[PDB]
Amino acid sequence: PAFGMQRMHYRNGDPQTPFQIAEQQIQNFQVANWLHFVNNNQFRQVVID
Amino acid sequence: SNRLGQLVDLTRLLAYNYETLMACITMNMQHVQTLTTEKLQLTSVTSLC
Repeated sequence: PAFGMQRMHYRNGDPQTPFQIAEQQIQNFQVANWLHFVNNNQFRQVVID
Repeated sequence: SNRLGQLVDLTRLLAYNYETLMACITMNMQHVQTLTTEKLQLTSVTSLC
């Protein structure tokens, strides 16, 4: 609603979570880079000690 | 607008139940106006929607 878009047309079992699909529809570097980080935030499995 | 997806689903559901019950008809079904009608308050639409 801020960038002036449709609400959404989202499927229940869509293989993409909404931030993933929204990462590419918008055109704004800040918000899009944020969503990129969020979608690709995940742990690092490392064996220590 | 905020009820969009639900409206889509409602339309599909009415159409499905309608054709399903149409299947169970034996006498041909003509499109002809009638003396007496059936009231439909639009508040009963707004509610449904």
